[PDB]
Amino acid sequence: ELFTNNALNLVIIFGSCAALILMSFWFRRGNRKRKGFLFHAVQFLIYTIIISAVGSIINYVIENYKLKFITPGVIDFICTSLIAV
Amino acid sequence: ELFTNNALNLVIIFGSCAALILMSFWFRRGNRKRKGFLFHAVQFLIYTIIISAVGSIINYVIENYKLKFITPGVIDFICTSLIAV
Repeated sequence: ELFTNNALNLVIIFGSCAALILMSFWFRRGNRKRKGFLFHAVQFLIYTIIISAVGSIINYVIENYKLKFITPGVIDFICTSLIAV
Repeated sequence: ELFTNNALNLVIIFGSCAALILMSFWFRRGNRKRKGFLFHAVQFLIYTIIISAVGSIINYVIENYKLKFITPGVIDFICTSLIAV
């Protein structure tokens, strides 16, 4: 249920909220409007974290609930493919 | 409880106290005020020890008590990331 999902989510929702806060800060680029090189790189890094969090979610969704026929191999492959892209 | 936590902590608290004593000694730099190069390096080393001690703690906190959803992989990854940083 909702309570079980929130409990098993752990700090994945916290990680997503932190990523959203980081994106909001990047909207002003921290202090003044300036982007380029490293400003992108760190963003890429945090993007990976989000995907990792998503992975955890798409784990616990299929762990406590019905296993279905998704398997973790294809989802981790998709995560790596998105990161590379 | 407090007694169980103190027992399972072992010498981790002792390691933290030794690290605090080393930091206090470094405040006077041993004998006279002088810092540079090696004075930092050894400090870095002891810093790692502290993190290791912290790891042990964040182990036994989630071992005897509720497992929760923290997992040891992310905490060791965070320890290594902090050491590298």
